[PDB]
Amino acid sequence: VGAXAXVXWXWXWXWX
Amino acid sequence: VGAXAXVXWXWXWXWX
Repeated sequence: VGAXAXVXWXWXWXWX
Repeated sequence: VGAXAXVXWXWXWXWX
């Protein structure tokens, strides 16, 4: 949960 | 996977 790759802000799922 | 809370760099599991 956070920034980077996975879920959150950044890349992957959630907000880009 | 990344920075923030969860697994990676930052808080939670992995590297602090």
